[PDB]
Amino acid sequence: PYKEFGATVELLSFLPSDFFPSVRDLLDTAAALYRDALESPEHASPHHTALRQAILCWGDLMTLATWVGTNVSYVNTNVGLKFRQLLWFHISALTFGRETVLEYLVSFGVWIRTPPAYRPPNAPILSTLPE
Amino acid sequence: PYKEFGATVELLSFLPSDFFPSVRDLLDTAAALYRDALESPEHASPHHTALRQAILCWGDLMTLATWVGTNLVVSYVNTNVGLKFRQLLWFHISALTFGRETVLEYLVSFGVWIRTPPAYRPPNAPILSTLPE
Amino acid sequence: ELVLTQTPSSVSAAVGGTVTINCQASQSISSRLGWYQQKPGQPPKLLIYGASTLTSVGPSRFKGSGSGTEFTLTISGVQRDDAATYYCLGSDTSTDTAFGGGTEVVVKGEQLVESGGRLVPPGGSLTLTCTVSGIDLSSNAISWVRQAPGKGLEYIGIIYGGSIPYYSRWAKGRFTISKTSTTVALKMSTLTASDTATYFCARGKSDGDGYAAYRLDPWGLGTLVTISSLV
Amino acid sequence: ELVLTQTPSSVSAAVGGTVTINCQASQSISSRLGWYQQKPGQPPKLLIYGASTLTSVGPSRFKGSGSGTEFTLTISGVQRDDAATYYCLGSDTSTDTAFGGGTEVVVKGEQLVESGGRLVPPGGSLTLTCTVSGIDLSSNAISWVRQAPGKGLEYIGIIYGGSIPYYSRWAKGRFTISKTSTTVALKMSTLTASDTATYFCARGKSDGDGYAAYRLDPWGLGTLVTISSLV
Repeated sequence: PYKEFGATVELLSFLPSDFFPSVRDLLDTAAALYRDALESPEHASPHHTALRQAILCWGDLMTLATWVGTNVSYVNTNVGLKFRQLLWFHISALTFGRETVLEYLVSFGVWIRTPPAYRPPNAPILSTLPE
Repeated sequence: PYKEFGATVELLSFLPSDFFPSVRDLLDTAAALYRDALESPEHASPHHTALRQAILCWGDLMTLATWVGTNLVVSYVNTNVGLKFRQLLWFHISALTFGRETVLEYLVSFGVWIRTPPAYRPPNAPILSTLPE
Repeated sequence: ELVLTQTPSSVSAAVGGTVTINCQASQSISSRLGWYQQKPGQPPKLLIYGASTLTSVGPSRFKGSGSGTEFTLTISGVQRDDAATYYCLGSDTSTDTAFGGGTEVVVKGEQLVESGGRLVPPGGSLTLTCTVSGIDLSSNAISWVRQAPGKGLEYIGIIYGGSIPYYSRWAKGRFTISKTSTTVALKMSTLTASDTATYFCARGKSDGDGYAAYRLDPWGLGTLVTISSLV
Repeated sequence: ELVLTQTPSSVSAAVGGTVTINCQASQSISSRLGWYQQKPGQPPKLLIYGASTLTSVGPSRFKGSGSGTEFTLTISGVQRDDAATYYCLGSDTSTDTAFGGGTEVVVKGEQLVESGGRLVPPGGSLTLTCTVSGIDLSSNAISWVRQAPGKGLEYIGIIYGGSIPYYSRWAKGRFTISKTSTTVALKMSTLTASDTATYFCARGKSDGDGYAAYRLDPWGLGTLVTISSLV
């Protein structure tokens, strides 16, 4: 079980469950990149093929999610929203860059463990990179 | 799910079930392959990294499988039917050790052999022999 | 692509009567509809979210219901206060997210600052600012909606806490949403007269699985953009 | 890692009496155990596999039991025929696989040619050829087992139809398994006198999940490798 790149699960388990769009939304965010980036400019960089890892997976997972149509206690675990973080980590790291993404995760992880009296009322915002 | 490497589902889905080791065996082999190349002498391969597509994703898969059985409540049918990984972890490991060339030509040979009627074909299917002396 | 077909076109009702507004979406949107009240001159108010669950104001005489396709909003005890134009904002995804056509029911008997809107001649560009106060932009979405004079609400886009924007199909590439330290910027390129409207931003609150596009509260007062060929 | 500790080390029983054999594992290996009979000077034989399932010839007076850790073989009443040394071969993975120590019952009252076994000096190398016939090397596994003179059975390695070899942790980095169209060859490096033994190859039959290391039948005759500096 791993994340290399410079982060750990212990970092991503700080960002709240509303920091992330849904699974399918992020699938649209990837279809606007792997389609508009990976083969459009020729760059093979690790975050695109890492997307394809996870994107494929969630495919070979929700394949099971439709294969539970063979049952009727089907409470199928959507705790696989641990992909939403994963899919975010690459997507953001392929727009802002792994530099700014890991830096953001470190500062946010620092701000969460800071008692609220000594910190700004709002966690760090990840600002977009402009035109 | 295979195509970027030159085969299709058909070519792997001909080989008989007992042609492949167990999932855990193949995870041992893979975890030893990423140990000796993409670990120290990085420069890995497409098959090195795809191997982790199977290793990690599987971990996330028996992840679900093990927290079932804690729900025997009614219908507990877990899918250890994904040997799609057994093939997959084979397809990248063999193509890493034998070469993509050798594996693709081997499973083309086997496909031919299996749809040759059991009259005009040799008694035993072509064997994928290891790297010679 | 999503249509929310909302009927009827207008309800003529009296005091004490029961008023029903139906919204039929085009896809399976799950429980992700929302029900909105717009009084003239005011921003949109959230009545119901999640197709049933009421917000912290809406009176118990309002009731929402339905799921997946059929969604129906009912008023048991309607008074004169409830006479206004109601809209269903359904969300399939953050891209297919669509307002309803609207229904004006007529009966007888949280700091967000939109700015930057101005007059621009056709073909130019304009950048709207939502200055957000009191809201965590790391935990909440900011959606942009517009309304033309005498027209309904038109979902432009949204941006999540992950600083990831989403735009509907008509707005694609012509609009781009940005997020900064204190603000959310809606940039609008190749400006036509189809875009002259009043633009609101709102705070989306995420679903358990991360769909914020259909629950938009609170709303700002808007900013006006008008385009004509003059100078 | 798996070690299988087998008690009682020897039974001396009489005709019509019962003989009881025990095997305790290092992990729960599930049903991946097998029970093997070796009569003196012959090759071993497969009696039971999968903790229960009886093979072809085995008479119903032979029965296995248990799963996980505790495994128990019982001969309900014992004839002169059944007097031999009995082993349990369990397989955690095709890497961690081992025989018990052996327990000799004393009672009162399609084919494989090994080759290449010879006299080799210490530190030298050697190559054995398992010439397999009547078997499909693409559907079946060939495993290498060895036994020292007057000692127990020790699992070396296995090779599947997918041509992926597997070795035991004691063996690794010396013994390598290779395959040709008609044969399965065992290469042995830096041979130390601890390895003078009889090498057998046996066809493993895989279960639905592809574990062949516990079910070994048929068996070769074996070949003697003698390590002495007199070479």
